[PDB]
Amino acid sequence: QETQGQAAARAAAADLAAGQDDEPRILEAPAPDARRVYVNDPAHFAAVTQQFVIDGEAGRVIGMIDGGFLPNPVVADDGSFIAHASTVFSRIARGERTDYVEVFDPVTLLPTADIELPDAPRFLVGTYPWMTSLTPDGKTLLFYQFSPAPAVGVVDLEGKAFKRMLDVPDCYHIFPTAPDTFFMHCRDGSLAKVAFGTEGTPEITHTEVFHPEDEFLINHPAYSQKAGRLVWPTYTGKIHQIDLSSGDAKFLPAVEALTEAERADGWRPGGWQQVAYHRALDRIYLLVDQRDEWRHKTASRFVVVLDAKTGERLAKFEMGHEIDSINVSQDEKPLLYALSTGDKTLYIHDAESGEELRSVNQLGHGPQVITTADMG
Amino acid sequence: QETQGQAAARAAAADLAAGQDDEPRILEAPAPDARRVYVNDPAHFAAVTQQFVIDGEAGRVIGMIDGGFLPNPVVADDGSFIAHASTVFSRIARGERTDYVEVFDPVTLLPTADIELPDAPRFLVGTYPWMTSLTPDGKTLLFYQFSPAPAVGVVDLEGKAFKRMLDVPDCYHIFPTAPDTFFMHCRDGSLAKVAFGTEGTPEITHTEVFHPEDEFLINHPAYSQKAGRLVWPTYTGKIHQIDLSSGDAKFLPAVEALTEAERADGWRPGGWQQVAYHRALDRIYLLVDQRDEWRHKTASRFVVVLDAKTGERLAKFEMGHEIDSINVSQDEKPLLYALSTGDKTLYIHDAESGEELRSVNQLGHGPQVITTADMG
Amino acid sequence: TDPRAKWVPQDNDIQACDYWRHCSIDGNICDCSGGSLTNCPPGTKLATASWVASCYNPTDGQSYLIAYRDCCGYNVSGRCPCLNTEGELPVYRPEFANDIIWCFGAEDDAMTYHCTISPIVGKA
Amino acid sequence: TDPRAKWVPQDNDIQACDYWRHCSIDGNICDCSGGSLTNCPPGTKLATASWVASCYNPTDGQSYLIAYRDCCGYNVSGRCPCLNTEGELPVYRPEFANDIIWCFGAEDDAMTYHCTISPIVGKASHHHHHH
Amino acid sequence: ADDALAALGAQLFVDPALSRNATQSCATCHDPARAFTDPREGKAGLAVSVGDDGQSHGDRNTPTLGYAALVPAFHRDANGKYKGGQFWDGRADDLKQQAGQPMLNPVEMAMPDRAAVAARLRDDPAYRTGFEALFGKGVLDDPERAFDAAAEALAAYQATGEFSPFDSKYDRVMRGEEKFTPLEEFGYTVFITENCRLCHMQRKQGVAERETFTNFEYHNIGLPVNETAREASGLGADHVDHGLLARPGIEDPAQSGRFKVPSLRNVAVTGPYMHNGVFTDLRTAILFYNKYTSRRPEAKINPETGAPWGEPEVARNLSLAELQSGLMLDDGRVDALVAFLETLTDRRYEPLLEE
Amino acid sequence: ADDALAALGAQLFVDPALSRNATQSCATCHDPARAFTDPREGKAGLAVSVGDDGQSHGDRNTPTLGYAALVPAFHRDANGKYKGGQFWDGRADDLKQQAGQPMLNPVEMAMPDRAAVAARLRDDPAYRTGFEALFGKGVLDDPERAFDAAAEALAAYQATGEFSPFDSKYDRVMRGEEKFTPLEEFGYTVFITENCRLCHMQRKQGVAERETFTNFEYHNIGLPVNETAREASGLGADHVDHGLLARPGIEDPAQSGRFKVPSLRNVAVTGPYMHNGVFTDLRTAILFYNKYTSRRPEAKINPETGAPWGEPEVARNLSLAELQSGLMLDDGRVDALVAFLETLTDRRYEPLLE
Ligand code: HEC
Ligand code: HEC
Ligand code: HEC
Ligand code: HEC
Ligand SMILES: [Ca+2]
Ligand SMILES: [Ca+2]
Ligand code: NA
Ligand code: NA
Ligand code: NA
Ligand code: NA
Repeated sequence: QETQGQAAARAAAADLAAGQDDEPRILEAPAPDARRVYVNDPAHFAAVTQQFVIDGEAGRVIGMIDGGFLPNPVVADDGSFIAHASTVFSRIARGERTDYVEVFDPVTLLPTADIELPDAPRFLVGTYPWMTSLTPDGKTLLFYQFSPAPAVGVVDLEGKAFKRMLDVPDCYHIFPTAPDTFFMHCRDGSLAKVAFGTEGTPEITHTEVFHPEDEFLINHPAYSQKAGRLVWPTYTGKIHQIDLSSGDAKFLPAVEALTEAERADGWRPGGWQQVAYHRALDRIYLLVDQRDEWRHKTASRFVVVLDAKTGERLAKFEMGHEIDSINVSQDEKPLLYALSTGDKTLYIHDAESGEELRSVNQLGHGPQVITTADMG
Repeated sequence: QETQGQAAARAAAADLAAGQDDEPRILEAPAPDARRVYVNDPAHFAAVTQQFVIDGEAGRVIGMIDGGFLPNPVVADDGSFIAHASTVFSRIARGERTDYVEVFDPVTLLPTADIELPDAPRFLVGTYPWMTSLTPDGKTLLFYQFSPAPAVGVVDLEGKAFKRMLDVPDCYHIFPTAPDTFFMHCRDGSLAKVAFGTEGTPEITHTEVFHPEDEFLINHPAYSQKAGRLVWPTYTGKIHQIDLSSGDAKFLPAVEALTEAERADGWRPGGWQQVAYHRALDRIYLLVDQRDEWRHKTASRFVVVLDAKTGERLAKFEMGHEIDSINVSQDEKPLLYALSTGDKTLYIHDAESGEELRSVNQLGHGPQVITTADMG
Repeated sequence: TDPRAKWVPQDNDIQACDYWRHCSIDGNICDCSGGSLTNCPPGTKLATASWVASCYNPTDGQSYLIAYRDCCGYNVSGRCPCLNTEGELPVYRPEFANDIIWCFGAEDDAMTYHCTISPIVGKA
Repeated sequence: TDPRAKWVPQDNDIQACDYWRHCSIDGNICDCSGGSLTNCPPGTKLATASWVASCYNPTDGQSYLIAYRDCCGYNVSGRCPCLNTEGELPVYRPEFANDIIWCFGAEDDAMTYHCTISPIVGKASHHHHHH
Repeated sequence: ADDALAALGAQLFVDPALSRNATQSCATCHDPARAFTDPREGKAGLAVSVGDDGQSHGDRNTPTLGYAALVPAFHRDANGKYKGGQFWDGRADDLKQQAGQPMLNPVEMAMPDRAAVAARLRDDPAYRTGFEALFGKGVLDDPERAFDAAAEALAAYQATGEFSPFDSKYDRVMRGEEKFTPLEEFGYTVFITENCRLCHMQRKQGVAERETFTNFEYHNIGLPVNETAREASGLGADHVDHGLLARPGIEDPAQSGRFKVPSLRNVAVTGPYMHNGVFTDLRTAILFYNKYTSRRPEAKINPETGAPWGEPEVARNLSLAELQSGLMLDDGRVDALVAFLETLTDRRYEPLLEE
Repeated sequence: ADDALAALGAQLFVDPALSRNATQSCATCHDPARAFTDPREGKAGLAVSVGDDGQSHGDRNTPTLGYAALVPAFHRDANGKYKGGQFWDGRADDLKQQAGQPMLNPVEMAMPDRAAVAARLRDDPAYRTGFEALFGKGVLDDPERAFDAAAEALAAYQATGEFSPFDSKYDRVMRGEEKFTPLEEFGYTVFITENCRLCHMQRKQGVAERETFTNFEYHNIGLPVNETAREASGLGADHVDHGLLARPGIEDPAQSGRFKVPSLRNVAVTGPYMHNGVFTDLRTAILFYNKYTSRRPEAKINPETGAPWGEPEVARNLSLAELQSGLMLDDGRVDALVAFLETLTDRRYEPLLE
C-alpha cells in the first residue's frame, strides 16, 4: 500500500537522520528475470523513440533504451542480452540514412555491439515484433526488408557483422526455428520454410495453403519459439495454430476465440498486439470487444483466455481500461500485461483472476509493443 | 465563423463536382509578412524539436522546420531567411556530437546552407532568443558558448563557414548593433561592448554598472535591433531600458511596470518570454500575475501595457489562459501573441483591446518561444 | 467518439478524422501542417508510391478510390493525427495496408513520415 | 495545485514535484526512470558539474544544500517532470541557474539531458534565499 | 453532315489510290483487324512498316488509331509540360494536321505533292459528288482545298465510335456490368499504387469521363535503339531520334528523347512495343520498368535477348522521379499487370488475345 | 590520564633531545606559530625542510599537523580506493606509526636507532616520572617499549583540541554565529559546484560532522617536479617520486604518482603548496587546475615563472575524470575561492592572514 516514492522518502530520511553516506553513481538494473517486461514506444511515427525496461513484480521502471525511427526490439529468451534494429538520419528526419543493430547488456544497458546494415535495408512500418527475430541459439538476428522487394537480412550477432540478404517469395514476417531456418507467411495463404547458408540460393519450401483469401490474418500473431507454436488470429477471432516444433509445419485444428452468439452481436478482436500465448500453461489470450468490422486497430476492454488444445474458454476478463496490446510473463502464476497507447500506461494484472495489480504510467508518447523473455 | 477546414472541404467538393484537376505537389509557404509568427518547441529538453511557422492573420500553420537538441532560432527582420543553430548526435542522444547552423529559404523552407560548427561549441540551455543573434546586415550569426568559459562564436552566413570564437569576460546574451559589434550583459552589472574584426582579440569596453547585485534581470529581455532598444525587466517588474541606437549604451530612466500597491499585493512578472516591445508604438508589454517571489517561471494570466517614454500604464488585459510567453507583430494594429506551454497553444490577440481573435493548438510538446520579423 | 462504433464519414471539414476521404489514413492530415488536402507542406518530399482505399462520399453517394500519398523527410507533424482502417488489410496485402511508411520514391531518399494527403484517383 | 502559490515542501514522496529536496529542480526526477533519489539510471552518465539550492526540510526544520546533478547521454526521460525555482537566479549567476544543461564532466562527453538527482552536500543558507 | 464527313473519311481511309503506286491505303498500315496497327512482316519483323514503294522502312512503330481522337491538340500547359498532339513526337497539332503527312511521305504513301493527290480524287466520280456536297463546287480543282478537305474527312472518321468504342472488359466493369477476376483486380490495384498511373492515367486526381490510360505528356523512359529497325530505316548508325525535340518550334534541349505517352487501350494486341517496336512481348515492356527499381541482376537483362537492355538512345532527361519508385514488380505483380492490361482490349479484339 | 599521556606528548613535541645533535624537535619543522609547518628558508625556499644535521633537505614539503588526527587509519575501501594513513604517500598507517619515523630518518632528526632515543629519554628525570606513571616501571630501559611509548604520547598530543579546534570563520558561519561576506559566499558556492568538492570534502553526500575538506583518497593531479627542491633533496635528477606506490605492500601500478588529498584547513597560511612545495601562492595552486579545463593560452603558463607549468613527474594515472570538468575558473571565481579558503583559517592564525 505504501508507494515506491513514499518508501524511498522514508529510506532517505532514515539515512539522513543516521548520517549514512553513499556514493552517487550509475545503478545497474536488477538481473533479468521472468517478471521483467519491456515496453516500446514507436511514438506515433516520431523520428526518435524509447523503450522502457520494467520490473513487472514491483511495477517500477528500472531502465530505458533510446531508439531511432520505428526500431524493432528483440529480447534473448535466456536473459543474456537485448537488441534492436534501428534507423537514424544525419539531420533528425532527413539527409543520410543509417540502419544498424545494437546489442545491449541487460543489466548495464550499455551497447556491446553496434553493427551497420548496408544500403538502408530495414522495413519501416508500425512495429511488428516478428519482423525482426533471433534464431533460438541467439547467435543470429534476422530482419525483413520490403523495398525493393521482400527479402530477409542475416546479421551475425556473435561475429558482430552483417552477413547477407536473402531473396524470398511474396511473403511476410520471420519465425526462426533453427540456427539456419525460419518460416514466413505467404500472400497465397501458405507458409514458406526458408533454410539458408552464408552464400547460395536458400532452400525455400512452401507448406500447404491453410486459409482462404478472405480470412485476414493479423499483423501481430504470437510465436513461442521454445514451443515452436505459431498462434495466428484472424479479424473475426478464429485462431490458426501451427506447430513448428518438428522443424516442419503441422497444422493444428483451428479454434474460435468468440462464440457464435458473440460474433453475431459484434464481438471481434481488436488493437495492436491482440494475442498472447503462455507456453507452460498452453493458453491463449485475446483482446476483444464489441466493434464494427473495420475498427480492428482500436483499443479493446476485454481479454478472453482459452485452452489452446481444446479451444475451451477459461475466462473473460474486464480490463477496466482501453487496452491496445497484451502479453504475459512465461513463469508460473504469470502476469497479464495490458498496455494502453492512449493512457500511455502499462497495467499489470494477475493472469489467473484478471485483477489489476499495479500500473506504470508516463510510458512515452504512444507505447504499443510489450516484449518478455521465456527464461523457463 | 466558417473554419479553414470547412472552407477547404467546400473547395475540394467544388473541384470534384466541376472536374477541376490539380497536380499533387509540394506547396510554397506564402511570402513572409508582418503577421508571420514562428513558435519554437524545445519539447522539455527532448533530443529533437520542432518549429512551427504560422500566419497570425489566418491563425494557420503554414510550415514546420525540424531541429535537434535545444536549437536557437533566428529570423532575418527583412524576411529574406530564417536560420538556426542546432545539435545532433550519431545515436539519438549519445555518440558523436555535431553542432551546425542551417539557413532556410522562408517560402520553400529548404536548407540553403548547412554550416558545421567545430568542437561542439553551442551553449545547451532552455531557449533564450538572445543567446544566438544575427547582425543587422543579416550576414553574420553570433552564438554563445558557456563551456569552458563565456565566449562568442562568429559564423559567416555569406561565405557559409564558421570563422572563430571570441574571448569575452564573465558576460551573457548577445545584442548585435552593427556588422562588427554587439553588447553583452556582465555578472558585475555592466554591459560590455564587443567590437570584433576579421582577426584579433576584440575590443571590449564596459559601461558603468546599471543595476545592483540584489536586482535580478530576467533571461528573456526584449531587444529591437531596428530601434536599438534593449528592454530588460527585473523579477519585480522594474524595467531597465537601454538605448543602443548611437552605437553606445545610453541608459534611459527606469520605469515600474507595476505600482507600489500592486507589488505589496504580490504582483510580479512571471513566465518565460515575459516582455515584448513594439517599435513603432514605443510600447512595452509585460506578463504579470499575483505570485510568490520564487514562482517566477510559472504562467501568468495578465498583460500590462505601458508607454516606454513615460512609463504610464496604457492597459491591463486579462488574457483568459495560462500564458508563458508573449511577443507582438511589428506592424500597425499589431497582434499580441500569447503562447501557453501547458496548452501547447498560440493565442492570438488584438494588442489594442487585448481581445482574443483566434488560436493555433497542437504546437508540439512544450512550446516556449515566439519570434516575429520586424519588416517595417 | 465511441472509438469502436462504425465510422461515419462527413463532407464538411477536412481537418477532422471523420472527413470522408480519410477512411484509411494512418498518421496526420497534411492540411494541418501547411500542406492542403492533396498537396504536401513546404520542405517535405512527395512519395511516389501509394496505398488505396475505397471511401464513400456522403456528398454524392459514390465510392471513390483514394490513393493516399505520404509527405516525407520530416519528423511527424503531431497535428491532426488520425487512424482509420476502412477496408484496411494486413501487411501481406500491402496495397491496402496502412501501417507501412509509404515514402518510397520520395526525392532525396526521404523515408521519414510527416503527414498524408488524400487525392481521388478513380471511382470504385 | 495553484502554480503561483508559495511552494510547500513535503518529506513523504520523492516522486512528487513538491518533495523538499526538489526545490530548484528543472527536468525529470531520476527515481522515475530507474535511478534513485541520489543515483543515475543504467546506461546514463553522471555529470560532475552541479547547481545548488538551499532547500528547507520541513521534517527537521533545517535548510540543506542540494547540489543537483544531471544524468546525461539519453533523451529526456518523460517521467515525473518538475520545474521549481526556489532561490533560482538568472543565467549570469550560473551557480544558482537551472535552465542550463549541467552535463559537463559526464563520461563520454555525454551532453543530452535525461534526469536529475537531488543529493545533500551540507547545511546552509544564502544571502538571496535563506529560510 | 457530321455523318457525311465521317463517311467520306471512311472511303478515303481504305483507298490505295492515295498512294503513289496505288498499293497502300491508311488501312494497310493501320489494319482494322489488328486494332489499327500493322500485321505485315518487314526487314525488322513488325517493329516498323514498309512504304508504298515496297522497300522503304520507317524508323518508328506504327501506333494504333483507336482512341487517338481523345487526345487534346498540342499545347504547353501552365507547369510547362507539353501535352497532346499526334505522332510519337507530337509534331502534328491534331488529327487533321496529321492526316496529310503519310500521303506525301516518300517512305510511306509517297505521293509527289498535293496536286497529285487532288488529281487522284478528281478521277473518282464518287469523290467529286461526296467532296463537292460537303465543301463546295470546285474543291477538287484546288490542290490546297482538296488536300485540306481530305484531311478533315479523315480526322472526322477517326473521331467516330468505331475507333473509340469504350466496350473493353475494363469499361464494362466500371459500368457495373461485370467484375474483374481476383488477378485482374490485383493488376488494377498494382497499376494505381505503383508508378504506372503517374503517366498512364488521364488525370493527376479526380475521375476521368473517358479514360484512355495516358496523360498525353512527353517522357523519356530511357529506351535503347532498336538495331534491326534502325538498320531497316536507313537513317544511319549515327542518327539519334530526339522525340519531342524534333517537333519544329521546340528548341528546349530538356525535351530531347521524350515521346508521347501512348494510350494503353488495346496494348495486349498491338505488339511489338514502344516507339521503335523494340520489345516483342507485353511482359517484357512491363519488366523494362524494373530496371529502375530492382537490384537483382535479372533486372538489367532483357528476357527476350538474354542481353543487357542497352544504353538509352538519349541518356539525358529521363523521368527518374517517376521511374525510380523504390519498389520492384515481383513476378506475381507482373502477372497481375498483364491480366489487367488485357482488360483494356476492345470487345471486337478479344478473339486476338489467344494468339 | 588520556590527559596525562597527551601532556607527555606536549613535552616530547618541543624536545630537541629527540634529534641526534639536539638541534631540532617536531616543533622546529611543525612550528605552532605557523599552523605546524616550517617557516625556515633553505636551498629551495620553503619547499622542503632542513634536518638536524643542518644540510640534509627532504624531497617533500612539510605538511600541517592541524586536523591530521581526523584522518582514518590507512585502508582500501570497497570500491578499491586507498584512503587514509599519514605522509603524502600514506606510507604510515596512522599517527602512532608515523611519529617514530622522523626520529630515525637521517635527513630529519637523524637518531641512529631506538636505543639512542631511549637513552635520551632515560637521561631526563621528568621523563622517567612521566613515562613510568603511564607505562610502568622500566619502560625507558627497554628501547622498543620506550620508542613505542614516545610515539603513543606524541600521537595523543596531536589528537587534542589544540590541533583541531574547529574555530575558523567557516566553522562559526556553519554554527550560524556569523555570515560569509558576499565574496566568501560566492567562493563557497564555486567550491561546491566546481570540481573541488569531488576531492576536498569528507563525504560524497550528507553532512559531515567535522569537515576537513579532504576525502582522504589518493590522486595524481599531474604536478611537475619542483626543480630546486629536487636538487636540494640530493635524490638525483633521475629520481621519480611515485607517491602511494612507494608504500610497502602497495604493488598496484595504477597508484603510481598518487598522493593524499590534503585538508584545506589553514591552507592560506601554510604555503608553499603541493607535496613538493612547487607553488608559493595560493592563487597559483588554484589556477593550476585551469590547465585541465581552460582553452586560453594563459592557462598553460605558471604565473609565478611565466613559463609552462612543466610535464607531470608521473604521466599516468592522472585523475582526468575529475580534473577535465569542462569549466574554467575566471579571475572573479579564483578571487572568490581564495576568499572562501581564507575562511578555513583557525582563529589563532587569523593575524597571519595579513
Ligand atoms: C505505313 C507505311 C503507314 C501508312 C500507309 C499510314 N500510317 Fe499512320 N502511322 C505510321 C507510323 C510509322 C506512325 C508513327 C510515325 C511517327 O513519326 O510517330 C503513324 C502515326 C499516325 C497517327 C498518330 C497516332 C499517334 O501518335 O498516336 C495517326 C493519326 C495516323 N498515323 C493516321 C493515318 C492516316 C489517316 C493515314 C492514311 C492517310 C495513315 N496514318 C497512313 C504508319 C503509316
Ligand atoms: C512516365 C514516367 C511513365 C511511367 C511511370 C510508366 N510509363 Fe509506360 N510508357 C511511357 C512512355 C513515355 C511510353 C512510350 C515510351 C516510348 O518512347 O516508346 C510508355 C510505353 C508503355 C507500354 C508500351 C505501349 C505501346 O508501345 O503501345 C506499356 C505496356 C507501358 N508503358 C506500361 C507501363 C506500366 C505497366 C507501367 C508501371 C510499371 C508504366 N508503363 C509506367 C511512360 C511511363
Ligand atoms: C623537518 C626536518 C621535520 C621534523 C623535525 C619532523 N617532521 Fe613531520 N613531516 C615532515 C615532512 C617533510 C613530512 C612529509 C614527508 C613525506 O614523506 O610525506 C612530515 C609529515 C608528518 C606527518 C604526516 C602529516 C600528513 O600526512 O598529513 C605527521 C603526523 C608528522 N610529520 C609528525 C611529526 C612528529 C610527531 C615529529 C617529531 C617526532 C615530526 N613530525 C618531526 C618534516 C619534519
Ligand atoms: C582530486 C582529483 C582533486 C580535485 C578535483 C581538486 N583537488 Fe586540490 N588537491 C588534490 C590533491 C591530491 C592534492 C595534493 C596534490 C599533490 O600531489 O601535492 C591537492 C592540493 C590542493 C592545494 C594545495 C594544498 C596544500 O598543499 O596543502 C589546494 C589549495 C587545492 N588542492 C585546492 C583545490 C581547489 C580550489 C580545487 C577546485 C578548483 C581543487 N583543489 C580540485 C586533489 C584534488
Ligand atoms: Ca505497337
Ligand atoms: Ca605547504
Ligand atoms: Na529488333
Ligand atoms: Na525542334
Ligand atoms: Na622550486
Ligand atoms: Na610499494
